[PDB]
Amino acid sequence: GSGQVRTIWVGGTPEELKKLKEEAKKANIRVTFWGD
Repeated sequence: GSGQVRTIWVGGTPEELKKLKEEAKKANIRVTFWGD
């Protein structure tokens, strides 16, 4: 079921650490950043 809340599996790219952290701040959505 689609919705605002979602989850990530990024390997801690500096760009994704910027953009998706902004989405976490902007939309309260889950973020978790692996040192993959």
